[PDB]
Amino acid sequence: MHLTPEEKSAVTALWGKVNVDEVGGEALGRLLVVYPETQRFFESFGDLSTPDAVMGNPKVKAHGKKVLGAFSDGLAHLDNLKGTFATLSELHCDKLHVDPENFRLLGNVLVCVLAHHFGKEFTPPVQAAYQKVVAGVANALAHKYH
Amino acid sequence: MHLTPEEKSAVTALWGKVNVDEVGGEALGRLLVVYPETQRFFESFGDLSTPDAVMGNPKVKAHGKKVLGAFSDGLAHLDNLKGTFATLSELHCDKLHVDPENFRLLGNVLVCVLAHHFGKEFTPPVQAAYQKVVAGVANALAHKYH
Amino acid sequence: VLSPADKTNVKAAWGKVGAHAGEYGAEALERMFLSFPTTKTYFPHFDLSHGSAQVKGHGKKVADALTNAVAHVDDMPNALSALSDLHAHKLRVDPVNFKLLSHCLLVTLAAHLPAEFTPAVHASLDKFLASVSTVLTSKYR
Amino acid sequence: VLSPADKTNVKAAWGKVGAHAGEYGAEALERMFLSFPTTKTYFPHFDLSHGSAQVKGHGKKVADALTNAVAHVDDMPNALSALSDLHAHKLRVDPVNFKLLSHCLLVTLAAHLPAEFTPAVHASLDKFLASVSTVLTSKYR
Ligand code: HEM
Ligand code: HEM
Ligand code: HEM
Ligand code: HEM
Repeated sequence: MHLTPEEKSAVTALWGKVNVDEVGGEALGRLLVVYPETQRFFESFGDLSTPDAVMGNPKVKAHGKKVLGAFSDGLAHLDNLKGTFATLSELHCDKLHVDPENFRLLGNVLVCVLAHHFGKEFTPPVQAAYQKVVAGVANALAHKYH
Repeated sequence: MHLTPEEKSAVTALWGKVNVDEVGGEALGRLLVVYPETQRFFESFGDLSTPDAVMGNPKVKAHGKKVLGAFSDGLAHLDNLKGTFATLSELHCDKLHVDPENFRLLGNVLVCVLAHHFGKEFTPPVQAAYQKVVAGVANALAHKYH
Repeated sequence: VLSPADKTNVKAAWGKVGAHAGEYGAEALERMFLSFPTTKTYFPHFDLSHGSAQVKGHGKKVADALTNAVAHVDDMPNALSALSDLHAHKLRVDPVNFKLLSHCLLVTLAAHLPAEFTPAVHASLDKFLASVSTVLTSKYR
Repeated sequence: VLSPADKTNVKAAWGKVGAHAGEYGAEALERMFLSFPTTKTYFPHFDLSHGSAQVKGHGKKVADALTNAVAHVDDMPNALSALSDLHAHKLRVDPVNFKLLSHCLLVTLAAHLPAEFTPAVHASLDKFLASVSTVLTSKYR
């Protein structure tokens, strides 16, 4: 992960302030509302017909927390993202059949979520470092696809 | 660039039958006819107003030969595409200002030219190995952008 | 937008394809699954072995729909309406994938139609597959 | 296609941007150049340093064309015809870049307009920027 020391430092410090429950729930919710096609993997979660329904859906919130939790753990393995997400890559490919292009979408939604919460603090340099991490995670999750 | 030995043999085998001068000209010319926006980089080449003007333009033919010659040299270094193309990458970024997306368009046009020249012999497995190679070359030419 | 010359080019090329469409559709799919493996995620229920019957069968359907689009080139959004709804509401295939199928179809045509696959025709065909893809993807959100 | 509530969502959000449009357009440009350096290839004549007057100036221009698109939401292809011609025949920017700029504008709005950037408005801004982009690349070939 060609991350710069000043970039690793920027990512880590901002993340220490994140409420993962809230952000995970909001990112996964926004994904399903902004890109409705992604709802195809979540038919069993219930009603997702409207934004209010999606954002309130407790299974959406809970799945968001789980997703963002795995993401957190990856932020501690930035020198070996591929190694860290290997099993998860196999499962997304072999059991869940998720087109990896969806990982990139979630990444960008996440970035919008971070800016929405942190405002001023989510500056251009900070964003750039996050774009590198989100593409990094997406690539590691796609790595074991065959 | 994960190439298997049988992929690497497939790529090399075929490339041995390629007349680089001619294929170089067809590929550059077709890029400029099929994706006319790429003509923004070649205004010094004269008339590019119709397909015959592009395809028979001696400057397009000469530049195509130069492009594909560098590409061949890269097929002789599949294990270090990044080192091989480092100076060309810097050149394309700092002096020529070429958006790397263009390298991906050329890659796909080249694959159509290879299929066109070889017909049957360009089987699905051979094409798959060439898709990895064109992506690898495109990634290596973009690596020094900053 | 397709131009008059483009339309002529697509009709001529597709006419030469003739009663091979089916076979060329299946080949474009096989090429796509092998060159771009992420595309298989949309076909977990299919047998994807060389010569598979689901592959052949699906090849024919894709090819029939392209044939129908060539037959109604001046009215494609309406001629393909049903397919557009299908792709938007049920299948929900990410748009990048359409570009990958289109490339593989082009590769398949180049491999079987050497005399017809001239620069001008390649250009018109690429534009035609891009219009078809835009239609199929127009109702996504 | 933009639905009624989408247009309503966009008019209101852009409404609150107001006199800060120019500042936001410049910020979005700066975010794009830093996050996605390949976009800099299109601006080799610009001083790209932080706070440069060319970026500021250009930021205003973009922001103003966007205001005009919002005011003309029902008739975008016509209100933007000259910009569409400009991008297609002169600037010739590869379409992928429009998605990078659109994302950076969203991030900028999300950062400046917390109360207003709800899930539904985010959805609408994204479709709007996407339509503007389609309009700007529709005459490419
Ligand atoms: C940030 C990137 C992502 C990460 C780190 C991630 C991580 C995870 C994790 C840890 C699980 C739990 C698996 C288990 O319990 O064994 C999971 C499940 C799942 N993920 Fe991903 N995910 C990501 C993106 C996506 C996206 C974009 C999609 C589709 C839009 C998706 C679809 C699913 C599905 C369908 C499941 C199974 C849910 C269930 O139990 O019903 N994921 N993911
Ligand atoms: C396979 C990928 C490519 C390779 C290996 C390649 C290689 C080369 C080489 C060896 C040169 C000559 C360098 C010199 O003058 O010192 C060159 C120049 C150039 N390349 Fe690339 N090229 C590639 C793709 C492209 C693409 C896709 C574009 C634009 C669409 C492009 C635009 C140019 C331009 C404008 C020049 C300078 C032409 C002139 O002398 O006026 N190249 N390239
Ligand atoms: C040139 C573009 C395409 C055309 C013309 C096309 C046409 C069709 C047709 C005719 C069907 C059959 C619907 C029926 O049975 O009535 C279909 C279904 C389907 N398509 Fe598309 N398609 C295109 C691209 C794609 C791509 C890019 C994907 C994703 C990789 C895709 C995935 C599917 C899937 C998964 C089905 C359902 C297959 C089944 O369950 O039997 N298609 N398409
Ligand atoms: C929402 C999408 C965009 C809009 C609304 C937009 C709008 C504009 C406007 C208003 C101008 C000034 C025209 C004039 O001088 O009257 C312009 C020029 C320009 N735009 Fe686009 N633009 C967009 C996206 C892009 C992107 C994605 C790129 C490539 C990264 C780009 C590159 C340029 C360039 C290089 C110029 C000429 C700059 C100069 O020489 O001053 N634009 N655009």
